[PDB]
Amino acid sequence: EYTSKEELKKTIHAAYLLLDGEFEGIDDSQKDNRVPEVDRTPAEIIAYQLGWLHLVMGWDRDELAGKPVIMPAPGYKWNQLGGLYQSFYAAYADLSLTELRRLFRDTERQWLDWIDTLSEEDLFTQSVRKWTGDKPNWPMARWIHINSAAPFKTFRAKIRKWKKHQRQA
Repeated sequence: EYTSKEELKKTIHAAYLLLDGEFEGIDDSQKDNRVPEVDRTPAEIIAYQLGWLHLVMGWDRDELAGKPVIMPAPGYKWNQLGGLYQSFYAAYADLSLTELRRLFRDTERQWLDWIDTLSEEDLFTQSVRKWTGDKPNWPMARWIHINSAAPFKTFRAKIRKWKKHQRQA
């Protein structure tokens, strides 16, 4: 849980910067290189974030604009996450690693900008939005956490492990 919008933004941005910082020294040519120890490539690691950040911002933007929201995505049910992730990877597969990092930087800024428009009540009380559902402990802030602060930390571990196994067992 978070104490405030301020702490939420701080935590997200710190984790973003540590994640992106790991990509320094990874060559564009290495973006699709897979090692058995890590389930994702460097390209997939960023494309995964792009996919979820845009999806979640989309839910909120669409709901407020009067576009009914289908979650998680129009052609993917919650039981089809595997396919959803592949659609993320496919959508960004053409971008260089450098281009991916620039898109991720702009997208994380969009994310913080969107959060800045939310009141503390919007963030931390349930049933303000329809898309967050009505379950206790799942207000906007939780959905935001599990799609930014949390995966930015998890996927930082992933890219660090990928880098390790470029050099050693």
